[PDB]
Amino acid sequence: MVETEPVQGCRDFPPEAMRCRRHLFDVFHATAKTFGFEEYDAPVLESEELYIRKAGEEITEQMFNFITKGGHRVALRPEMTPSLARLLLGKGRSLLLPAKWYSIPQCWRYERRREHYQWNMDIVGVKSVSAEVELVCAACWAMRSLGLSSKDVGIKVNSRKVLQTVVEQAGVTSDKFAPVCVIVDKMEKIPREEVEAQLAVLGLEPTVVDAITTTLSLKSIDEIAQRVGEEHEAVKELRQFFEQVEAYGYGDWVLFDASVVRGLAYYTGIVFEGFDREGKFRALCGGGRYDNLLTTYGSPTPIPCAGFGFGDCVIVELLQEKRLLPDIPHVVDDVVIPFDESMRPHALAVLRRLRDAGRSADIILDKKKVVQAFNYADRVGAVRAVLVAPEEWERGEVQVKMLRGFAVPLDRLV
Amino acid sequence: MVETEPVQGCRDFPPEAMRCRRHLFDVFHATAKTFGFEEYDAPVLESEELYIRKAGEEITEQMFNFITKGGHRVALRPEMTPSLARLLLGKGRSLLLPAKWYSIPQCWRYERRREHYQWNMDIVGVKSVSAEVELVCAACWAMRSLGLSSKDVGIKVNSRKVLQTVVEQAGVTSDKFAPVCVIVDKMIPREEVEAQLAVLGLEPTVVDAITTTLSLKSIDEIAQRVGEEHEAVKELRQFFEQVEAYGYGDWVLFDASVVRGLAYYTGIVFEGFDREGKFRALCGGGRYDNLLTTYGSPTPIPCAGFGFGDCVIVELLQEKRLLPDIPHVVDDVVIPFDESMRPHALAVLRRLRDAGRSADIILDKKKVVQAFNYADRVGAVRAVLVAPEEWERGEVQVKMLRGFAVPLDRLV
Ligand SMILES: N[C@@H](Cc1c[nH]c[nH+]1)C(=O)O
Ligand SMILES: N[C@@H](Cc1c[nH]c[nH+]1)C(=O)O
Ligand SMILES: COc1cccnc1
Ligand SMILES: COc1cccnc1
Repeated sequence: MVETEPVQGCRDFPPEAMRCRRHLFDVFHATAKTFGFEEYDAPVLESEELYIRKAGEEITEQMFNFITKGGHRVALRPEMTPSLARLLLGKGRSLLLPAKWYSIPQCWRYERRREHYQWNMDIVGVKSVSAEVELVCAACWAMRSLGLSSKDVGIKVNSRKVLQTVVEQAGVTSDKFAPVCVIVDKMEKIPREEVEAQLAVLGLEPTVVDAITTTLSLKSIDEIAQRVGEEHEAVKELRQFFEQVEAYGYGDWVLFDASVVRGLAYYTGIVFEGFDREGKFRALCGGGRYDNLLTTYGSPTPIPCAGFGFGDCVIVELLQEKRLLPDIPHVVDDVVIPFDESMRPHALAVLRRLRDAGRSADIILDKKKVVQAFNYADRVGAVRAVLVAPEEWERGEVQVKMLRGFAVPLDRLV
Repeated sequence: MVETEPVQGCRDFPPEAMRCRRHLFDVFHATAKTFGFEEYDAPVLESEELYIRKAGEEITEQMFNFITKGGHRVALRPEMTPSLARLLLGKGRSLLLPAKWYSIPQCWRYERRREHYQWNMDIVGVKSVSAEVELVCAACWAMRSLGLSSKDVGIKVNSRKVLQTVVEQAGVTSDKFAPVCVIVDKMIPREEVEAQLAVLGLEPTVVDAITTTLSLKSIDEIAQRVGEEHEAVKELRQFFEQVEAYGYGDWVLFDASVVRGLAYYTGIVFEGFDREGKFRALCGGGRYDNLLTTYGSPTPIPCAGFGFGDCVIVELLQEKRLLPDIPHVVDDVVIPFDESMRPHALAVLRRLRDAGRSADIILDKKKVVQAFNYADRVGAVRAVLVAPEEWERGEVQVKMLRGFAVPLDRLV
């Protein structure tokens, strides 16, 4: 006997599990379409150089990389955003903006799960917070579509610009900002002593660290306004953002949280993450504005961007807890049953007709008695059994039985 | 500037190319559903041990394998069938049979394209040729659905059992049969193939009989050589009788040269081809009744299926002009008259989406005429201008793309 288990930290999807995954992806696709996003894809295998950002980020640290036989430094993508950027740069001026692109890539890591699917939604070429508004509303829409309400989940929202200023006022070179965010993102995962220590090695004195901590604890936008001024870009932008989400009708889903910075180096403005309101699960989704990324890759002109990722594992756990993932059995409209093998040719012609009309239909493939054929029909969740028997056939008819009997002319089947 | 091109032999799918791929996959999915197959998936990364069949097969020879940091021998799958088998074995007796499973995995190779998508359709637990009938009909259905007819394409059909007997009559141990098929599938010059069979260990007389039967042009001529009640004859006849009865007789034909390159096929094999002789095989498959036994199934489990790649079909469809660009479309584009109307425009956008419509809103600041140009560019069916005067009347202004006032409730 061979190894029946999948490779370590990778999931199989037999039909039952695949139906659950399809249920979820159908929502991702349908939400994208509802919101006017266009699908794209790129190779799971990308060049390693694409993820070397040197900011101590977790997803680049835990990158499932290797070397080809020809010596090229490649990686299974740990995220999609750099791929998106590559594609955008490749198009250059031929790309019409604004663009709204989405995908559902499998993404990888190595250290626990080594593999997940991550819905990515990104808006390209929009300077204003309307992009972040749309993105956050998309994420809410998807969760709404899976049966969740604003009682079950929320989206925490912040801007890194508040922190950008505090760092800049202390005198720390702007090069240190991305590392600072990556470290401060660790506040829940490790103790405050551990994070204070990490910022010390980065090269910031205790007074600068104190100001950082203080602003993360600020509980409202007014309290930000007091600290940095009402004219501060972050204040106007966050206000516009909440005003717009409120107007769209998702005010109950969103709130301000000054502790949210995200772990990625490249976010420059508004950032956000989804969470369950019971405090039981890790983040459901996460994203933000990243206006300089394409400039760092060498775009001759700055290109504003914003987007998010929405994983496939935490959401499912939440949905299972809330009892929103009942098994959906397999279904098919018709099961065609030859009375015996001599009727098979006739049964095949019926099967053809049924399928031609857009119905999903099986035919009993092996030899079996009608009662067993009917049992099989019930097992595959057939709505209807179509028995093709000799007496009825000579009258131009079949015998039909609803699952969930009597003669019917062949033309009236469809 | 960073490298904008993808990794060697891998494809990008920006929206235009992705639409084409979606058009194709929608057919694969819709065909599977029409035929009652159930979707499954498995990891692109599988254990290397799963593909070491030692028969000199091309897809195992060209396998994109590597070693993890922890030293485990893994591979990016070159095909799906072994994964399927693993999954089937894992279920064991809890698997209800017959089962009809399908998937659309990306599969890999290393040597030219390193990567393709391959629709897989497999029927499990059906002894009889009805499985192969259904599978072949599924493949025809898919091509029909893409706009192809039996004038454009066909499916060549054969059984390896004919060749199995010829080999067995010559006295060659049954262990040599799979290698023989893998070599004969290469029909490189005849001199090169004759040579390969010689090293496998068959004498010239045994090689001659093989060659002869591959050149036989009809089932009757098979019947003459091996007898009318040889399993292959009865089975092929049943197969054509059933495909004929289903209504796809014009799509299928017999070809004794078709054996396929995979070690594990035991019975009927088939491959799709364009009737102009311009392209490589469109799809390929067959019965493989012993595979699950070789993996250690305590009971033999009959199987049959095929793979249907995503590259050749597209080339064929492009030649036949059956892949026009499908522009992106959206039902509505909501246009704020100016920024002060944005909150109102957002409420309208909400309502439109609530009713199942696809809708954009103009995100950045722009004049109405430019907003309308953008609406046309994204292929909007309708522009909904949200302007102050109309709003005070409980209305918006609507213009069809492909103007006048409308009450807000009548938009949807
Ligand atoms: N790549 C981010 C999500 C994202 C998409 N776009 C912007 N951010 C992540 O993996 O967390
Ligand atoms: N695995 C085969 C196709 C197939 C699927 N099932 C049976 N045959 C191939 O790659 O050519
Ligand atoms: C970042 O890549 C991941 C994360 C979690 C699971 N699998 C892959
Ligand atoms: C078998 O793997 C393949 C085949 C063709 C193209 N790309 C990968």
